[PDB]
Amino acid sequence: KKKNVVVFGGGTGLSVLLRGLKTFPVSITAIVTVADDGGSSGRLRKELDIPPPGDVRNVLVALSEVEPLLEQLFQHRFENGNGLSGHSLGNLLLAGMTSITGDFARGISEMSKVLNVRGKVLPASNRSIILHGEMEDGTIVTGESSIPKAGKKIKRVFLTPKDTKPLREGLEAIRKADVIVIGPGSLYTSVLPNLLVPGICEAIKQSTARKVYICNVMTQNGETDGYTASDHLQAIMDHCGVGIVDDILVHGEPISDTVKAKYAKEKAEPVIVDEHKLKALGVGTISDYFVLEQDDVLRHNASKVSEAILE
Amino acid sequence: KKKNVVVFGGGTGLSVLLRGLKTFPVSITAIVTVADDGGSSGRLRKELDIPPPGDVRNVLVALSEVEPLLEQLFQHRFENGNGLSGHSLGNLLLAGMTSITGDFARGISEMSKVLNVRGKVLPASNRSIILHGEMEDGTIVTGESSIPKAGKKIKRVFLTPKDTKPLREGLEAIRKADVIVIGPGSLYTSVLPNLLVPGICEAIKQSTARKVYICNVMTQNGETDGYTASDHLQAIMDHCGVGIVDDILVHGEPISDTVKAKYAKEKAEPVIVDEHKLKALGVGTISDYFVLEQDDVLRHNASKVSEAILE
Repeated sequence: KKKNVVVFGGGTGLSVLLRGLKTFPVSITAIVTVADDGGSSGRLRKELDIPPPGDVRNVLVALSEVEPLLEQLFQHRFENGNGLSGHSLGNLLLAGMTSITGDFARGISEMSKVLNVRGKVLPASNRSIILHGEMEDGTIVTGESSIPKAGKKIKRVFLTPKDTKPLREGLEAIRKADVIVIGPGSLYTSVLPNLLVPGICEAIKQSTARKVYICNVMTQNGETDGYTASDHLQAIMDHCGVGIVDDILVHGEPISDTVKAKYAKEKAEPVIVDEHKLKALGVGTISDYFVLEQDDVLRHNASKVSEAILE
Repeated sequence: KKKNVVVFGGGTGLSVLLRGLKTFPVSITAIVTVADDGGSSGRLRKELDIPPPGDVRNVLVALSEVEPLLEQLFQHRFENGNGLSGHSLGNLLLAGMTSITGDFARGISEMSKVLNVRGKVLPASNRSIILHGEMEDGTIVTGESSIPKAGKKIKRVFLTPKDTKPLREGLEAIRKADVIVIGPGSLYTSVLPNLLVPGICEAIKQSTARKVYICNVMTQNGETDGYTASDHLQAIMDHCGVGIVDDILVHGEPISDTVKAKYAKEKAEPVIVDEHKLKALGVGTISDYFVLEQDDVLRHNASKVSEAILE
């Protein structure tokens, strides 16, 4: 009752949860990855020299409290203009804000006020980060969006520049935290590039807060093929060490044959839950029906999940 | 008792005046031109198929009431992107809004609320307009921005499509107006293409309101070379007819040799005030010191001007 929550995640999965988690009596601090280099965000960091804003844009909208009209405007994506075509008005909005203030965090902060955000959203770092991936067979793929495309098995990921630093408010928030949520989002392309910022795993270990890891429901082609729940947990323990996760929240129910097939048409399978290996890794298991279909697509159901992670 | 004022102007001059006029005890309605095809606006109307927002953006920011920080964001102009470079964030914001509403006017309406606009801003038309100039040598030059670039003399400008229509709010505001203001803005590329919208000139003649025409201080290369004050008035009557202007407002003091010189390097000379030709045309003349040097460039000083047009 009146808990401080920090969420390390990325992608659509994180916005879904955030749109729900905010109606609970919890103070949210969402630290967003700044390593993506795909799509609009990718072009923007290259031609504008700023951190990719895409993920922050979506976290921002999810926690926003404004008219639908304005929310659509912020989410507007241009269809034509070739050079403008593909960009998200919210991305360009954020890009312009960080130019003026010359500080990405500060820009995100100013946008929060505009969007009337309940809480705080911080970038994992105030400068661009590059995601690199070492494959099972030693091959190195550089670039967040290129890793999955390599079609190989990921062995380990790492950030660059090595001297990358998190925001003070970041470490600060992890301290005051009552609960730390690892995820939801891609294991290697969103959750780890967040956690891997220098000082974060460490800061999290020291925190006395309860750490809940929202494990993926589906696998991802070229990233987590064949992974079970423990395979995910393992990868995190390997990159961050023990005491980074206390309980792992999983979807322990079946997935419809229909949804299962739509994903299958994408080399994505349900993430099997090995209750035993999980208990072996020393973490508790929060298992329940934690998802819901949305036109043959699975989303987390923020209400249920938020309730769970809040004990 | 708020006095209702309607303003037909364009460009920087319109923004400058508005910024000051809004502080007086009046209710403003600014009908903005949508015939411009140059720069960022030209690019947008071409690839996004919407009316040019630039001129509207400057009126929106001018009558707005937000924090300086937001006001800059709106006025932010991207420097790189080579497909994004040149574009104004405020133009794109307006473009995005109009895409969502499918209505330029409505889009503008929504942005007013966002920007807390003190008054009503309306586009001359809800669809794009093309400006054409009939030169002295019978030739025709199409496109607002190619006209001055022709290096010839303008005999007359006209609009396309012929079936272009104003907004009902426009005819309405003119009816209810206590004062109608023609200008400031370029005679042939800002004011006339605005007035020339079907129904506008007529609606004005029928209006029993006071009609003040703010004449240009400087001439413009390729548009009004060598034009005197009366040459300007003449063009307006020759296009809209009599009963369109009651009094002409002109800067009757000298301009500094310093300003004069800078403008000279642009083929821009001061507009000589022919007291007699102005009288022969049957309009009163308000002559005072209505300008001020702003970094050697000439602006208007809305206070002094607003005070005059309000009698």
